[PDB]
Amino acid sequence: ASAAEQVNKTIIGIDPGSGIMSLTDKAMKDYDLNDWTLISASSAAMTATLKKSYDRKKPIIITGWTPHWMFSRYKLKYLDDPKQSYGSAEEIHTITRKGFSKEQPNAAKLLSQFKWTQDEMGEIMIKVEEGEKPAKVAAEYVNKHKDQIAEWTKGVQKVKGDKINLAYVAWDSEIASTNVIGKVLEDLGYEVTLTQVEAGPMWTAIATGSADASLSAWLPNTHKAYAAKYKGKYDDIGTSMTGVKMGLVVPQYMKNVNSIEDLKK
Ligand SMILES: C[As+](C)(C)CC(=O)[O-]
Repeated sequence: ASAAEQVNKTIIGIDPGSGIMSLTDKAMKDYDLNDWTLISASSAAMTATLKKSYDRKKPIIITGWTPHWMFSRYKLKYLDDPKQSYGSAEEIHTITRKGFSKEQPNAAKLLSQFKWTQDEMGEIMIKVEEGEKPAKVAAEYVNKHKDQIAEWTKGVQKVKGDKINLAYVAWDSEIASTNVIGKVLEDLGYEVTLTQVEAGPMWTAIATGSADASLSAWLPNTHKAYAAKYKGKYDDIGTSMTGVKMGLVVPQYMKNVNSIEDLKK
C-alpha cells in the first residue's frame, strides 16, 4: 500500500512559525503533493503522536530534524529529498542584537566560541525529555565536560552580575543549547534571563534589541525569510553546530516509503 493510503495524505508538523513548517510547505508544492495536509502543532505534541503511532507500529510522517533525541530513542529515517526542497549544508548560529559585541565584548567572545556536536547536545536532550529540569541537567553537563568548557572560555573573564537576556524558542535542541550556555554564563558571574518566545518573535526580539542574544538561529535555509527580513539589524557571531538536517521523517518499519517522491504514488 502507498504512503498516501498509509497515512491518509497527512503529515504531522510542529509550531506554525518555524522554518521547517515553511520549508515543508515548499516541498509539498515542489513535489506536487497538492491534495496533502500539513497539521500545525508544536514540538511536544508532534513527538507524543509519534510515540503513540510508533508503539502501535502505525505509519506516520513528521516534520523532523537532527539533532533530536527522537532519533536515538526510535528507529527513524529521512525520506530522500532529490529536489533539495529542504536545501543543503545547514548550520546553527549564534546571533545578537546589533553592536552587542561593542557593549559586552566579554560575553560576545564567549558566545562566539560556543560550539558542540549532536551527540553532546543529545546528552542534555535525553535527560530533559525524561523529565529532569533543564537547569539541573545543564549543570551536570558543564561539570562532566571540563576540557570543553575551557575551550569556550579561552580569553573569557568573570564578571560582577552583568545582565544578559537570552531569547530562545522551545524546540528540544534549543532548550539544551540555551540552558548549557545559560549555565556557563551564570558561573562566569552574569545575571541570566531566558525569555521564551515563538520563532518570529525570537527574531524580532534580537533585531529590535528587546533581547541580547540567541542560540536558536538555523541558517541559511531554515530561517532564510527571517534573516532576509532583518538583514543589517543583528549580528551573526558564531556557528555552534554544522551538518544539521531537516525534512520528512518516517519510522524505518515503513520499508516501502523512502523518498518524498513515494508520496506522489
Ligand atoms: C529545524 As528547528 C524545529 C530546531 C528551527 C525551525 O525554525 O524550524
